[PDB]
Amino acid sequence: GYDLSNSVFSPDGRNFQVEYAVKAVENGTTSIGIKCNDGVVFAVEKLITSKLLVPQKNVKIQVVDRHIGCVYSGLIPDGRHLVNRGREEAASFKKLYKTPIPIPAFADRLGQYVQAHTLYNSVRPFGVSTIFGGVDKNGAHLYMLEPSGSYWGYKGAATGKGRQSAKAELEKLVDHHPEGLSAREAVKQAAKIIYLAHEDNKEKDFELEISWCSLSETNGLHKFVKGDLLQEAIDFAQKEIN
Amino acid sequence: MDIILGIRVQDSVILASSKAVTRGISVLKDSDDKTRQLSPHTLMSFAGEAGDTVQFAEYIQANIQLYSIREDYELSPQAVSSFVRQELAKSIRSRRPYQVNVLIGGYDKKKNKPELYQIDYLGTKVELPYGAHGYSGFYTFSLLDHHYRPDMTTEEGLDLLKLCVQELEKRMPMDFKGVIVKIVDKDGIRQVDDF
Amino acid sequence: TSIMAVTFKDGVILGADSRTTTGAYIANRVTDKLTRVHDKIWCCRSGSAADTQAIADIVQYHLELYTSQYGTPSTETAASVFKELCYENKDNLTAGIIVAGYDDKNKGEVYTIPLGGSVHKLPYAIAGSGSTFIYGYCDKNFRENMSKEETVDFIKHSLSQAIKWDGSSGGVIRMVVLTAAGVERLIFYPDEYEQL
Amino acid sequence: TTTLAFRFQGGIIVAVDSRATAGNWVASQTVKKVIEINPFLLGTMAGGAADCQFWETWLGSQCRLHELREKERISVAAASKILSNLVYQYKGAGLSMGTMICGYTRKEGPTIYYVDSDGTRLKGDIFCVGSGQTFAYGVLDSNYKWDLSVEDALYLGKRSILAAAHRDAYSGGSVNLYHVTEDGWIYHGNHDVGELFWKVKEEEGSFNNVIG
Amino acid sequence: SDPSSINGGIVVAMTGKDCVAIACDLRLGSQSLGVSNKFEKIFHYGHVFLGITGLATDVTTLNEMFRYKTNLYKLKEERAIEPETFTQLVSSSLYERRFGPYFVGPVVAGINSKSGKPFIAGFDLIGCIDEAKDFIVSGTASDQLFGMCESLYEPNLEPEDLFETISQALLNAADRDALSGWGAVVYIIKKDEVVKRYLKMRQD
Amino acid sequence: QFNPYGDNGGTILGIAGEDFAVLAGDTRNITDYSINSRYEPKVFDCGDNIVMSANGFAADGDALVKRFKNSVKWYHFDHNDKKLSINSAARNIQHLLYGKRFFPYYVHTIIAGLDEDGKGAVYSFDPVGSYEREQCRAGGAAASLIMPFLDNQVNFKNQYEPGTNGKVKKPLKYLSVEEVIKLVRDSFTSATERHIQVGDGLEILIVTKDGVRKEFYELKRD
Amino acid sequence: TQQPIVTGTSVISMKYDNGVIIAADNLGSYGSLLRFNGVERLIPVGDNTVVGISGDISDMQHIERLLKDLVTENAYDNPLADAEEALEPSYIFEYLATVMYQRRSKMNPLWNAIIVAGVQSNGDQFLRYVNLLGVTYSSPTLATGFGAHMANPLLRKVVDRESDIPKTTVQVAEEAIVNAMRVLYYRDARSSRNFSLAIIDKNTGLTFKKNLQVENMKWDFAKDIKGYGTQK
Amino acid sequence: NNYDGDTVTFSPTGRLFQVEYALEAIKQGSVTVGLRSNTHAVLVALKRNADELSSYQKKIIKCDEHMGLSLAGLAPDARVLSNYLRQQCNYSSLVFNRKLAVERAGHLLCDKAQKNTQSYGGRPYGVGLLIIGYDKSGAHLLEFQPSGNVTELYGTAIGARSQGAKTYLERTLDTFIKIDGNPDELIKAGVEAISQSLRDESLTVDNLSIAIVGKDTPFTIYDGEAVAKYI
Amino acid sequence: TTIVGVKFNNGVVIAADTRSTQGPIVADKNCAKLHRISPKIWCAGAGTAADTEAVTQLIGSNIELHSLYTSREPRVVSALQMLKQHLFKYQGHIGAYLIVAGVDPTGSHLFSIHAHGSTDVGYYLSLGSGSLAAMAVLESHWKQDLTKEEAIKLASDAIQAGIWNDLGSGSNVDVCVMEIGKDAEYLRNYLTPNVREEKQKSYKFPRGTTAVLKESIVNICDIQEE
Repeated sequence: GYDLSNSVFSPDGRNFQVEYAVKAVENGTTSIGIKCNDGVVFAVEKLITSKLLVPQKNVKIQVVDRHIGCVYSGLIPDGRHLVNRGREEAASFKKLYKTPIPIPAFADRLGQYVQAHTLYNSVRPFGVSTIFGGVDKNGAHLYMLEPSGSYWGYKGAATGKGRQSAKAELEKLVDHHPEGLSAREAVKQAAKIIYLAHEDNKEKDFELEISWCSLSETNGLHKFVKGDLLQEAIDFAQKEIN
Repeated sequence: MDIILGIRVQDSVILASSKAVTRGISVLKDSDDKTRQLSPHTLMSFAGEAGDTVQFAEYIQANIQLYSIREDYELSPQAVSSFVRQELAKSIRSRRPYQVNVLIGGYDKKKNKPELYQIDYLGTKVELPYGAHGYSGFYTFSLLDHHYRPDMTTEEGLDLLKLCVQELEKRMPMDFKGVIVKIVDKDGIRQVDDF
Repeated sequence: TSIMAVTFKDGVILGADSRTTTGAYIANRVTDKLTRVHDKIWCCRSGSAADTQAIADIVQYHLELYTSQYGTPSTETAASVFKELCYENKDNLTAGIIVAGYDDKNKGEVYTIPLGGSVHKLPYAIAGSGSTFIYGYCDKNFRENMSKEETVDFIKHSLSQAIKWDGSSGGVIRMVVLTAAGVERLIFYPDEYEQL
Repeated sequence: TTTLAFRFQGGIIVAVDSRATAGNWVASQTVKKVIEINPFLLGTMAGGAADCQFWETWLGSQCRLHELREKERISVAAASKILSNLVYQYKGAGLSMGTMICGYTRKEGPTIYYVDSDGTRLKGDIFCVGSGQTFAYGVLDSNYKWDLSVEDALYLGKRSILAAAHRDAYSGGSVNLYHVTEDGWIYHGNHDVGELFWKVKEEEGSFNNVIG
Repeated sequence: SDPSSINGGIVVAMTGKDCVAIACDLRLGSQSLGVSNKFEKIFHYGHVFLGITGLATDVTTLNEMFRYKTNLYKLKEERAIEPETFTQLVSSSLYERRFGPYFVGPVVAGINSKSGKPFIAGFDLIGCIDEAKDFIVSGTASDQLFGMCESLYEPNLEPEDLFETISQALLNAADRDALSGWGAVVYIIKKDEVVKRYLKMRQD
Repeated sequence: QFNPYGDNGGTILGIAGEDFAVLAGDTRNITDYSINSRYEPKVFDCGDNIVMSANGFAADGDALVKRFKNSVKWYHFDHNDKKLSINSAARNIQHLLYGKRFFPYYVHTIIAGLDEDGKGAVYSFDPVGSYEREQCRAGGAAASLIMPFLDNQVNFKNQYEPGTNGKVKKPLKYLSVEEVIKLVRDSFTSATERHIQVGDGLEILIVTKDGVRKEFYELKRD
Repeated sequence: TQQPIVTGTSVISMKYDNGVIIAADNLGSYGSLLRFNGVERLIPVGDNTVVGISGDISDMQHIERLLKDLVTENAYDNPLADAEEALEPSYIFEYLATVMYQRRSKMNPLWNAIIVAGVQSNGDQFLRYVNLLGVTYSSPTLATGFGAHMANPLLRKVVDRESDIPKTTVQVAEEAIVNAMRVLYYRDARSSRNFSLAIIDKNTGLTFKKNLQVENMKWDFAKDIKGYGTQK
Repeated sequence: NNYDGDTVTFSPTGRLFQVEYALEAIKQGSVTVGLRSNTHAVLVALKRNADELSSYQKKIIKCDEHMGLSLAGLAPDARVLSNYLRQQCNYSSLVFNRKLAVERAGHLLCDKAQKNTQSYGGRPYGVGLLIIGYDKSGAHLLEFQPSGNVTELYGTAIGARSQGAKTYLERTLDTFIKIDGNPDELIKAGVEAISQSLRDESLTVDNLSIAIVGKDTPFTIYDGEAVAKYI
Repeated sequence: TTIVGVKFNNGVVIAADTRSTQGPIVADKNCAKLHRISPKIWCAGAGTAADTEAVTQLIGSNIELHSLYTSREPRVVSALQMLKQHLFKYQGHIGAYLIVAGVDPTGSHLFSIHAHGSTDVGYYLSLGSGSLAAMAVLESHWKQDLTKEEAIKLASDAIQAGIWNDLGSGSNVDVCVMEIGKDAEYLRNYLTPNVREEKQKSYKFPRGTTAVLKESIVNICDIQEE
């Protein structure tokens, strides 16, 4: 009985609250982040859970500043608040120093703010894993941030319901290329590994959304993949699964 | 500033205040009093700044009577005097200046002696056998010193005070239309309609 | 009080004197106005003696904390700081700083911050109150692109014309050399250049 | 700008002029200075027009709300000593006022209190306030009876406003009269100063300063 | 005008051998008008004696300010306050306002009970210890005094030698002043018995 | 030193009918002797048959119009689409002014429209607050050339029956909109010569209960 | 409180058939001492709106920032939300406007005068003024600073009213803005030879012609008069 | 009160139970149906009387003259959010000279739900709003939950019998999208929608309350005998 | 008022006058201008006397707090940077001109700090109104590395130049010599000029030569059983 508050400790080193918050994120949807040499490719699965829905008119991938993508799973409103905070913190940096916030510096602001909510009984811990990275001038980076206020570097990261499958396919892809792959070429691979990660969850039907921050094709600003490129990526994955 | 004189008679304090009130360049009223009875046995008269006087005068009656009803006994004139001093003292330091010169006169029935006090606008308490503020003070301080005696009966204190009134009228360029007289004594606080 | 900075091919060399008056009375004639706020981002102070020392501690503080969490700040980064304290206290602080510093990639760079507080990158900057006199001497005889040896003689002579005309400038000339190689103070006593 | 009101045995004759200026030229000539606080309270706009008009309207907020709680409308002493504090705070913050609150209650008889920018609250029986208050004072006090008819009391009203109009630069325009009884004020017309002039010169023979 | 010069007030004080002495005039004016010919401006908190000068009101306010603090020390530490600790306290109180400052010039006079030694101090407006073990004076005929006292004073004065010196010094100074005089009250402070004597001198 | 107050000049004219009201003003905008804009209205319709001009110093004029057009949206919202009377608007503005008097506003405001008797309405205002209903009042720079003329021709002032030599007032004028339109323009064409802060463009908003009419008329650019 | 320290000269501008032209000269003066050269006071926001800021360079920096931040705010949410919920000239105007005003009210002014020049999504011209009082106004010809009645008279002589705008061609507009820089560079003591120039069109968007030089000056006839008219 | 407590609890199922509970607010509320085309939005609301001497309870609140909301659930809850949407729209009109778009206002709202789930002593609002409008980016219909999720739909419902309205709208979906500049047709198809969502309370010309928004028409609320042309 | 602070090789030596003035009158011919931040970091002050003594007390307390909290001897900078910060807060409505000097494990130091928040460093500095007169002798006689005995004769004779030429400076000459890794020696009254001559007679008066008006006794003894 150590769920009374989020400041309590347990004798097995546990902090029951916070661990239960991971149960919340496991009910999310597959979300990947591809750390490529030229940049980063994010993709999010957007479920069509009804045919009454207007496709490609809802985003779950929002940029914070202009060169940090942030893509989240777990509780969708809760992530919209954690994304909202990091636009304030990001803009403060730009005013105070006239440079856009570095990706490892941004990692610290967000991390620290999530950690804070387990040191006071006044607030509830956030139940999301957020995945963020981009291109800065000290290069491209990728981070996965836990609901615990923990993070590490990643060469590929994943979250969702099909996360067993994603993390697994991502080892194969880092074993194809030990020197890593192009973000140009990564548009077609995010498409592929969300599709195998939906065989567990193939009750529903979905729309693929893909985004990128690359130095080579989107000039370091985080833009959306669209047009013919988007629908070719979908077609790539489909031939692979058949 | 106008008329406001005290004389400490053997058993009483005789205070007197101006009738005339001039705000602007036209006398507007000429039967007004400038005095408010604090307690059954302490009267306070005031003059100083316009409009500061009326408000701040109501303020002291309120507070001293607040304390009177708490303890079902009345403060000594020494004790009320100190309260008025305290407040005005904070007020020359504070943002908005008050500017109220007061003669507090009372009969203390526990020391059995009439007490008269002069509190200037700065915040200086002084016990005196006669007193005055302002413009009037300059002609009378010397006039009262002349004729006084240590012990003088009540109706002698009236006669003297009417010499001081009479003098003032000649000499002051201002017009004050005679005083109102009040005696504060051991037998209560009354007025004399004789001027 | 004369302060300058001039960029060169392999870095930037900063130059100040050491005479600092209040009145007609020279307070100390061996005064040091070339200040460390980081380790490769050095500044030159001119203006109101209290207000430069004040501001400059406050930047020293922001920058060092920047190092400890984020990695070393840039010349760009430090220049912005000094603007952001002048601009928000432009109503009562009289301070014109020159922020000159060596970034790895971009070599030496100069930024100058007016009294009203604003970035200006320049190929060389002068400000003070005795450096108004040498605007013409620097401009004409400035060669864009110089060598290490060429640069020090150029700045030595620029400071000598400034000294000659300003009774608030004199004493020994202090120089800091910021290059990848490191940080080197040079000093010239008056007998050594009043001959030239 | 001149305001006055007087006690008599029939109530309070409150009289005003209807001319105000700005600069040196006449800004309005219809500018009524009778500000209805309540059906039982009249307030008289001299001093700063803005300050007077706004604050007397808000005075009527606190008259209406006092009457809800205690079920008996405000005493004239009590209404005035609401206004005095309000003014008094904006002392050393800069304000302008110069009103009389005129009221007739059944617990206090006729009462007038004069309120001023300074924060004096003075009682009295004749109050003339304004730029031309010296020209009013005179015609008013020289024909003063406590034993007075209500017909003469109006006619006295008029002639103190026409003295005030004749000599003050800034008074004139039109005349409004209100007689405050206990049962509240009744309105006795708007009478042009221009038009008034020649009827009084005709009757009384007065104004032998101005040519025929 | 100047805040100190609106009633006047002088305090003189000198040390002897096994005795100190402090002395004031009694005048309280409101500018040219003399308002009272009696008003003690020395007050005593235990066996320390506090002289207070400068501005009219601030004699009164500041006196009862020390009334309150002396009390806290006496109630707590269960002894009367020593000369030196009270000198420190006055210095601390005057500085408490430096923006909207006091306007007074205290003189601390006492003899320590822990070692049997004279101790005197002086103060300015903003307040600082002004050491002497010779003399200190304060007020607005402090200038006139500084000379008067110097001529007359002799190191190591006897108890009723010290009385004639300080009485004459004060008399002559105050009647060369407008805003002080009208009577003077001299304390002779010994180690066991302090004597209060009013002085017959020019009223006019 | 900073002093936050300027001037943008201009003039307005509110002439209350018996079945309309007319608010007209010049569209010239000046800052000293430089002409800032020819044609840029200072006269605004504020919706639901009330018109609004705050003329004087433009920078204030803007802000005070924008808070009035906010207080319309909020009435419809919290009072369930009740129409907002001329009479109630007049007071509501005075709070808007008074709230910042400690920092003064420097615009004269004339609002107009039709109220619930279907008579013309004009309320005019002083800068630091206060308002008075009048049948006619001018305001702004050139007002004092405009007003004694307007008081002569509308209200028939100092006019008297012939041959009795001033013993009967000349019988009062029944207003109708067409006499009124001619009149506005004749008065303005004069002000524009003799006063140098008026001219260019004239914008006459007419209020009737049938809707709001915008009739623009050019003047000389002299 | 705030007063001019380091200042620019004048921004000039005019309307033409398919858009607006706006230009400003490149000078940062520190009183008589021309302390800063090569300082650009035209700042593009969007890609059809040039915002040229006059008054102090000091204050300018801190408005240059707010335009960049506004573009960031707008760009948030959908990909349709930057395609066609982009910032407009009329939106940019109001944003600058509203800040300035409130800083004047708190008695610490942002001492600038701003011109916002653009073209609409609806396809219309917008050329508008705001300053350190909060005065707003629109006109077919506009300038700021000393060109408010130096250059401006010349431009207003080309296009007198808003209906002469479809009759004036982009190359006649072009001429007038060059000509009026030359008149500035003559008859005003703080002026620089360098000027930036922008053309905002609604058929090709923003083209930014940087670092034109004022050419074709007359100085031939100041050798035919001598003295103050007393010495030949 | 085990895992089922106040707004701070997890809960080994990743839930918080405060969210599901406030979603029974909606269920206990009266039915509402929204549907949009590319040129018009239409909300068709069922008011609910308390008794026959009681009136009917307003179900549609005007936010702007091109934006409107209609509630389902707790009326006191609605009034804290409705004040909020109108307040940031007038704010966007003042500052940016711009209408506050529907899609963006969903994002603003979203975070306003979140922080009373964040903080201990908070509760989620027990109202779900349907928010229509017409902007510069066209028609949008948002469905707002006590969860704080904003979703964009062609036609949706919330209430009791919400399933029955959505099944009618699944058939007839591609019919109403290709009807444009004929508002009348959309209004009638939504009358027809709420017919499958009757508790035998009937279609009635004072029970049903309509509000529309066009490209070519402001926001307008029809009530009383403005609804008779459909009914 | 001449207060000199002169460095030499093995430490720093600081000297002062003891005549403290208030306008044309000499208030006190004997106070000291030398304060003690800390036991081996002495400081002296000049300018408004109240604002020196209070600033030295105020910050004195806080560096001693700190010195316990690190359980280490105080350093010169520690005092110096706290000073700087404090005077700046009021924007130089406080008027202090202190020489702060002292030794510690990490060498000899000597700073001067002006009333706004300015700070300079030299090897010979002087504050005061007499400062000018000091400075003249200091710049000629000084040389790099002095011994202790030489440094105290330069110090003293620099204040004496001060005495003679500057009205407001006079009285005794104090010294406090601070030398690295040996205790700090206070040499009060090192060299004393300005001895007052004997009076030409004494002015002792016999009893009763001033009038008395009346007599009472004031009782300063505590309240006791009667």
